[PDB]
Amino acid sequence: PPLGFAALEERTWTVSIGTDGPPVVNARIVWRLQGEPNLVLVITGNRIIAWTFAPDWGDSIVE
Amino acid sequence: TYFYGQGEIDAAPIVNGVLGKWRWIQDVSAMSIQLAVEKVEHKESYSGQKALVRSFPIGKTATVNITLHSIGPDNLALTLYG
Amino acid sequence: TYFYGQGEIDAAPIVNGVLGKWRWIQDVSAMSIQLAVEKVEHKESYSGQKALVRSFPIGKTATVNITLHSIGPDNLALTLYGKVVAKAAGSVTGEVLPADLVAGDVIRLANFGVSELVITDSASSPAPLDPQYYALRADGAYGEVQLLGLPTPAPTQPFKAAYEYAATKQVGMFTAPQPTVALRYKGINLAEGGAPVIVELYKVATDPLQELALISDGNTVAGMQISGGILLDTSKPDTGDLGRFGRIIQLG
Repeated sequence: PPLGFAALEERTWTVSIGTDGPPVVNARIVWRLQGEPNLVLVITGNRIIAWTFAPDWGDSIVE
Repeated sequence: TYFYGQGEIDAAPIVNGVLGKWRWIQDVSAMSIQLAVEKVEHKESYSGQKALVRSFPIGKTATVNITLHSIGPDNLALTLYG
Repeated sequence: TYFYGQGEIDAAPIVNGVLGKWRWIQDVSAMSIQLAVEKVEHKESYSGQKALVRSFPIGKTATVNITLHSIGPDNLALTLYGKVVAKAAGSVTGEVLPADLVAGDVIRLANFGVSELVITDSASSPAPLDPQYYALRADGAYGEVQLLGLPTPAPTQPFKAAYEYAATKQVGMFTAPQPTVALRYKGINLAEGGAPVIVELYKVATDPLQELALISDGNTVAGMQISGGILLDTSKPDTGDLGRFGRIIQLG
């Protein structure tokens, strides 16, 4: 996290979101710096797993 | 690359898993071996043709039939559970 | 426009979807293809007859039956769910025969095609037994050795047998997974002066042999019948007119 920013320099990080975690994404990342009020980056969402099994259909599927 | 077989058959009784002494079963007229396999089939429906797409075997068995014309006491014991 | 087909058949195993090396399936006596379709019917009732009015096919399957007369190890592997094993010819030096041996007993060797059989007597001074005291049934085709007699001064009972065995090919039972083989038939149609005709089956799953008469009676060559279902290949184009089960080509 400790990172010196050069003047007139933009540093674009790569926010990689994984596939493992709680089903509810309740995150509050804080970008705290001296002489500046806290600028918290809040990430919210949900984690889900998809059903990737092809079911046999010799018997009719009932909806 | 063609088969028309004649010959001899020998058997060894198995007791408690230890090999016995082999003996001739005397004249034999017919021997056949049959294989049976049970399969469970998987199908896919994307084509609309409702046809088979995969099959994997589940059962595996084999049976042997033997026709012997010998009424010798040893063969009688083998066949009559005697 | 008439058909009376004779020809050959080629099969290529499918191992994880990659095409294998085609091989001839040797002589074949009968090939049949059966198609089965299941249908669901809709019946009107406005005419007072309740007769069938409409029907759309829902099922679709094809079965192929082949009768081959070849007992080649490759065909045995393809039909018995086995894999071929090759044993190179060699020699043995220290096989031990069963003890308590007397005249009339039969000894069996672990290898076939035995020749130059020598039985050395167990003693401080080796003394190979005389050949006339034993015989080889079936010219050593099974290592079956019969004792003709023993010298009056009964030698040491345990024996040490040495000989040479020939190479052989073996096929196990149910030792391989369900083969998936594409079939290409090469029927020549005699009814049209020997007009070439082609039949290709992209994916076929075979069924193990139903019967095998080791000892046959009559003047009929032993027959091997194999049943298989033509699966639906998912690699070929769907809109392609060539289909996904098979196709037939007739030059003209």
